[PDB]
Amino acid sequence: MKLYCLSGHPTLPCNVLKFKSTTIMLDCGLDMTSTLNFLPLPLVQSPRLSNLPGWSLKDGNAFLDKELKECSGHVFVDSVPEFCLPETELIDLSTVDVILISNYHCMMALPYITEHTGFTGTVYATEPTVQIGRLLMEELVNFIERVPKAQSASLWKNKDIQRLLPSPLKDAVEVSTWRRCYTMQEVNSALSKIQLVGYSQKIELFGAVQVTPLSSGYALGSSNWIIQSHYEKVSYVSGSSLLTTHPQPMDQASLKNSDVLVLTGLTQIPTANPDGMVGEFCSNLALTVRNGGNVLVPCYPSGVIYDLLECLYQYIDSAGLSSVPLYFISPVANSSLEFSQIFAEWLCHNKQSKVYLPEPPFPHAELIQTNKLKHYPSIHGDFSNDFRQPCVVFTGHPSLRFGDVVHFMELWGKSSLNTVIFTEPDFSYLEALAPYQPLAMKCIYCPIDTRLNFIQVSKLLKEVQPLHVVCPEQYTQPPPAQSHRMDLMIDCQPPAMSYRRAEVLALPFKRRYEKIEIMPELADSLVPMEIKPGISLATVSAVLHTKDNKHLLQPPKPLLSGSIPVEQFVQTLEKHGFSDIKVEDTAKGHIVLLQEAETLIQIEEDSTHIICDNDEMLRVRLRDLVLKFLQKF
Amino acid sequence: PSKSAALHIDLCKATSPADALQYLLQFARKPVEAESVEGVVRILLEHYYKENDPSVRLKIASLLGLLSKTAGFSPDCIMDDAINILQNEKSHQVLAQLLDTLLAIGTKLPENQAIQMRLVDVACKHLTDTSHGVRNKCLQLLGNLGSLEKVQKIIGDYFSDQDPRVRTAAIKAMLQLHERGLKLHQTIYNQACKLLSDDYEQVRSAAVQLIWVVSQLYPESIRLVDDAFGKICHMVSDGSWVVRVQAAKLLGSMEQVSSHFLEQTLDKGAFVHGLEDEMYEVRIAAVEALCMLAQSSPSFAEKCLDFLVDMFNDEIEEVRLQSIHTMRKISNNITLREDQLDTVLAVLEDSSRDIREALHELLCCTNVSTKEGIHLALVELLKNLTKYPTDRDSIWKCLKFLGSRHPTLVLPLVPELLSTHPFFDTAEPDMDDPAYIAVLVLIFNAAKTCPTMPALFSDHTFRHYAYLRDSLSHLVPALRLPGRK
Amino acid sequence: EIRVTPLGAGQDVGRSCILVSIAGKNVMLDCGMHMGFNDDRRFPDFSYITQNGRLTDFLDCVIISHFHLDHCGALPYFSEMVGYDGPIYMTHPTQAICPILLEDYRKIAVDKKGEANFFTSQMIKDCMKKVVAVHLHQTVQVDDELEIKAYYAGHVLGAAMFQIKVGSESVVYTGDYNMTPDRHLGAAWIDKCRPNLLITESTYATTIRDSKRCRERDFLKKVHETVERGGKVLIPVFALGRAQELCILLETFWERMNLKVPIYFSTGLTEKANHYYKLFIPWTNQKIRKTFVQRNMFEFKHIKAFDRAFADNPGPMVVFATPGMLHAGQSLQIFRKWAGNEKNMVIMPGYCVQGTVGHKILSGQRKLEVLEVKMQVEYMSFSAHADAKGIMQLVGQAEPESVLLVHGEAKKMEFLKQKIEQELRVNCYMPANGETVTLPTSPSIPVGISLGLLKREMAQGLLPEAKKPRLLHGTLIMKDSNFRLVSSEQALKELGLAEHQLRFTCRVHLHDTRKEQETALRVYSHLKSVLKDHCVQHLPDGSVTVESVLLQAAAPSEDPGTKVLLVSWTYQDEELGSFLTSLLKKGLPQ
Ligand SMILES: [Zn+2]
Ligand SMILES: [Zn+2]
Repeated sequence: MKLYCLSGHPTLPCNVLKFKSTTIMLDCGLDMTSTLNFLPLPLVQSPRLSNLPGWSLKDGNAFLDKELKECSGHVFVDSVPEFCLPETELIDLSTVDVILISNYHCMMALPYITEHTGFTGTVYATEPTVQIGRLLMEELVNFIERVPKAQSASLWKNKDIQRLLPSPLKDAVEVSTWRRCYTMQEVNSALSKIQLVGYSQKIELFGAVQVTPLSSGYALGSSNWIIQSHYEKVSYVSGSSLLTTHPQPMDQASLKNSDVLVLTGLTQIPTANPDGMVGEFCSNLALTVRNGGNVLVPCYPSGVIYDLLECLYQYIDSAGLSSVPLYFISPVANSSLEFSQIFAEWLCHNKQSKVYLPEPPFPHAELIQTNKLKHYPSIHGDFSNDFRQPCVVFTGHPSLRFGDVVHFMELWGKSSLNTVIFTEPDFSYLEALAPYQPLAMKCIYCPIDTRLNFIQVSKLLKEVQPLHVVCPEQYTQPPPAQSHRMDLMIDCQPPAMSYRRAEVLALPFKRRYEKIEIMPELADSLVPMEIKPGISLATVSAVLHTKDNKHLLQPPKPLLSGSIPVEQFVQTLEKHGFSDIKVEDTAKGHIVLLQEAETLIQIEEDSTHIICDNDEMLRVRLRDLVLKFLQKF
Repeated sequence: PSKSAALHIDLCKATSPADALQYLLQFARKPVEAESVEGVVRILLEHYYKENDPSVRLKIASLLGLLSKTAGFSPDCIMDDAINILQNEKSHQVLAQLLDTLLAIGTKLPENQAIQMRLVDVACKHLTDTSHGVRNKCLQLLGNLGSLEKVQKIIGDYFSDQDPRVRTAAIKAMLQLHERGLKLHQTIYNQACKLLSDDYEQVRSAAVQLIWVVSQLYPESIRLVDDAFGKICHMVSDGSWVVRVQAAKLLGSMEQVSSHFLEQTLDKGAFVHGLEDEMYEVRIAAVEALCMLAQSSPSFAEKCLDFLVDMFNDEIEEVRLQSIHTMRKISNNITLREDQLDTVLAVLEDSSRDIREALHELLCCTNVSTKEGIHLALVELLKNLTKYPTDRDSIWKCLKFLGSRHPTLVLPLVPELLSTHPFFDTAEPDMDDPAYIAVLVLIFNAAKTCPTMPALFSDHTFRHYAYLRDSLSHLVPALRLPGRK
Repeated sequence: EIRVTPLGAGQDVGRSCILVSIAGKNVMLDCGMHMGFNDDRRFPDFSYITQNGRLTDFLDCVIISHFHLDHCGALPYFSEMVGYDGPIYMTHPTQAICPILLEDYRKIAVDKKGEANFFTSQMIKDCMKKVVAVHLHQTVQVDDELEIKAYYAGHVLGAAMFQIKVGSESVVYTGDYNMTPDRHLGAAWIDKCRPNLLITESTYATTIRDSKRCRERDFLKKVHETVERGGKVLIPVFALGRAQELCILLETFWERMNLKVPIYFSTGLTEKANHYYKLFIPWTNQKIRKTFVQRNMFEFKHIKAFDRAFADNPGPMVVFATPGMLHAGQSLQIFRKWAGNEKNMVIMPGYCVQGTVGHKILSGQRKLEVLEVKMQVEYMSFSAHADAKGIMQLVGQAEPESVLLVHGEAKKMEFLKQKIEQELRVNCYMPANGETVTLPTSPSIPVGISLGLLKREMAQGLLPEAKKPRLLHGTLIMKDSNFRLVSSEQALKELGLAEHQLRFTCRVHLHDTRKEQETALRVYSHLKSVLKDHCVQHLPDGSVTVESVLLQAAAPSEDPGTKVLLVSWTYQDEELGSFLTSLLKKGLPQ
């Protein structure tokens, strides 16, 4: 019953679980914060990025002038951005049997583990999760592909170079395990081994275990999983929004009567207020378009931008700003809005009741019959002859290192008239502006997070209280920013547990009570033999048919208990025909003698001892006589 | 040096889950030793072998197997691993570590006899665990360690064990035994034909392969390949799609079959259901199967012909491209009576550049026996030209090969295709119009063999032949015209 | 014990109602309308189960297969006056599409009879409120042991077969599945789950359908010949149904041939199809889950809009109007308007129900009130039901312990039974209208077990001592909340009556002239020789160990012709001790 922890980032987790015989590896998150350590990838070269001073160590021995280059007191390594994979060498991942996927945010690491290990098993996920995961995979591989960069940087990974590097480059874990991006073939192959599961589909694995999802509400298609036998249940929650959102609401019913409630995937910033925070979004967006000038929004193709669009649409009807247009620039844009439109039964119950009426669930359709939202695959085409200053532009990857976001982060990043609106968590705000400083572009950190914070985490834990709690130390230890306050933590009173990156934890509950099935002939060939009130007993003897990890019982030793009374023994011997039987007493037992069959029997406390002659019928008669004056176990 | 320093640091730190796991991970991730001293470091691995916390021991022996993968050590590491397996047999994790080390050592370099593949196999067979601890992986151990070219009984009685995972690994061991030869027996056919209905996934997708391999071994059961192929066709109708891919592909590995039962696949039913179910996997596997069994069977080919003309509206460019391929491979002594309209209107698409060039490759290798088919093909390809003035060289090649393949069918077309009015003078057409050039290159490629064709031209047509011969010598062939002798 | 009773669709089509009882749970499988005669006998007799009383106490949950009028037909009558405040479990697309379709049939009924007794709109909305929507492959617990489970079938949009689990007993109702894949619908898939009873449809079982391309090439060449003669192809087909497959088929033909014909579409449910297939692609085939980003395949650039005044147009005219059975009236307005004409063409879409015009023309007669037949007909069969090959596929893949054939007619009933008994050897039965088919199912009892018992069991079992009775043991305890089987010594330590170590001893009295040490050696040799495969050893102090049996040479007795040998054993080898005493009574060799 072993939890192997392979990911150190709190909300992009990977956890192998050796249960009965299964090796269920929950979630495959690809840590993209490592990509923040590099230079961006512009589709057309800028004079600013090309002409930057190369940093030199004070020793001067290494040829790291061409390796890493500095900008405004911050240095970055100049190559293709690397990706922080989990340990594929802690355990042999070909022995991983079934991979479970919670959401599309923890699916980006799937091609690495599924085509560079030997994993011959199957991966299970909900079909919204696989569709938006496919579109995000194509997004990432297209943006990393467009203008190729060769990994010419290698010497910064050795130990003495990296401890002689300055900050933030010291803050990097296992740079040797970082691997370049993945290609078309393992995109196609990684989405072939996947299978389509439904929300709380009672699905069995290998005849041994049961897995099932639940609604999470973190995103469209997000799932919280349960691995259970009939007598134990370990549940894995990764991302939930019990705050009012668009997808199907969180389930609180299959979480209870469980022992482990692993708290993967909480909020990035506990100190937030999403309704007022998107109010702040509408406020500064309105201010910037009112002064006259575009706004830049780094965004994923899916997720929270959908919610943003809704309120932004509404805010037009409150602002009288129908003149400014809305642009969505992404190579998966039309398919993203399509899959937003279609995956509708997985939304809320009242949103399902909106699907009852023939109306589009997501209101960006109403944005496109009003000619407000314009989606384009790329700048290479229809965007050139339709662009309108000022605008609201939604761009590529929010890490600010690859996509079309780098082009609009240049060009327009020269005047204080414009602003860029960072809205998505798990990417550091000041670190994203680090290659772009010095800079006059207005910046507002306005992050919208839907994941539950520590107050409702406490409510969840006091609602469906487990036997054990598993979480990283970032939930136990006070956060590095607001370390001065104790309040926003995990607040439970069992001893909670803490896992770091690449750690082994034994779950302290032992399997002891398993399950067996009986065919009815044996069930009818059993008798109850009630001896002590309330507590029945029965003798069972069979053979056990073994098949498909669900054991049966088919037809093809019970022992004795209870001290025998000597007086009743000699009385029933006298009444059965035996005669001239003499009894003498000792300190603790009795010696009884039958002259027939030359029999001497001694009785003591929890002890009987018969001694007979060469007889058979009297011997077995004494056997059935003494075994019927007691209780069988 | 470095290995000794790392061992000293690990012994000095001696933290249970902290120092050991991090030190082993750093040793693996940093660099390879690439020296014989790593074998001495294996002795250092023997130093930490006698310790608690078996996860650290599993990681250490995984590092030992990784070091064995570098071919630094040889028989000493094998003896040490055998001693560790015979001594440190403690639960599934250490069993996994020991068997992974044994698997690495067996395929490290030698793969030879004299206690290099026989003693290790005997130790693996003598150490079968009680529940999944080594079972699947000791079966693949005894797989990759072939004893002698004579041991199949232990695999044979393990076709009906408990775990389906162990069934799959026994299957993979049977695969790797066949890939080394070993002269497989006949009872494997019986154990395989009772293995189709395992009532669970991931075994049938390989049970079909076992049926294929023991069927193409030799066809002697009562007739053997017909019953096996009928079982495969029954497995085509399975609900799961991976087993359908495996069944279609592994029947596409077959090459011999009875003829009559092969026509029985389409009437009274495998290919009538084997196409229209799933994505390009099942369809491409089934049509590569019909490629090979139209190549092997000179008969039957009208049936695969009209079972390919229906599947033009599959809305997949890959399916269209590989469908053009799957009928261009089988275009030998096959004509198109009525099924030529769809295959010439299939060109009508917005760009389809690879599809279009594949279609031009198809049109130049096809055979047809009608005249109106030639008329419709020419007018449709000229409409293609007038809609896309981009690929005139490709159509010049395919029209050249179409004229060269069959000259006879286009003799009545020449009085109709070009202006040859009996009494009115035929005006000289535009020479630089690159559409009259295509019908000329058809005409003069079809004029090489038939003698009754020089009398049907006009004077401007001979001067056009003169310029086409002198300009495009790789398109029009040399003729015996009196104008150009 | 499981009981099943067809309140319709046994030897019939229409009014498809099944009541199943499993372990005291009453589940309603499907409810539709007879699609036929105008009397009171198109709605099922509800008094058969309750007469004058409530149905909530008897029936637990309500299951609907799909939105056909013989399967989503008689919903308002359960909900309002016969009354059912309980759940109506049915899928999302079927819940989207039944209300407008039964509203359309309300329009037909009030246009036909002018009757206010059929139903109203407030009450059908009341029926629609208390409906629980069911997803794709998905469990729903009804109260506390009754699981319901919905699997994709492919008959119409949102067409699913259902599965019901009570404890460990399962019943599978398959409404109108099609194993043959459709163009915008897929195939049927049920995981083999040892089902007890399979309620299967057998509409098409006399005939084996060919490939699909035979169906559309025949239909398309006949349509092409009809429009070549100037005939006007009027398809009497119903709503969504096979309507949009024939739409996309005709659209493909008219766009690849570029021939001009003013095709139209029926009123009422006109754009409802357009917004209903564009919100339920995940229930459709995998071709259009991937090929929908380009344009709307479900929006048609060649179809147009019909109304009452376009029926008199000459020229080519390929329009279809509801229903498929020719019983609504607007299609009957078209048919009666177009009765005396040889140049045009009507058709039938699929199967037909008794008493309607569709079956009446299927027989092949003339008069209809009389409307003499001047049209031409051809049995085109796009109506998506599985053939006998589909019966083979679904039954052999599910491999049930019993089947039940509904939704069909008698000749193929007997044919399909006799086929199923001759090949798969399963108890195939005839259901009819009203009788109760009873299957005594095998009960199942799950108990627990200790980890150590199975640990030593697998340790002994994987050792080469199999294929013989190993005779496992243990004891079973009643708490009436769980039924527990526990190993023996653990039962000793939990009931607290202690380990009762047993010493059964007996003196073998041997009457022979051999010495007592030689007698003990003879006993050891005899027990080693007779007891094959027994651990028979001789102790250094003159004793013999046979497993857990100890034989000692005791002191001599007062009889010189009698020698005493103590034999001691425990109860775990009681049979071994009895056999040893029997053999030593039989006598040592001398
Ligand atoms: Zn139906
Ligand atoms: Zn029906």
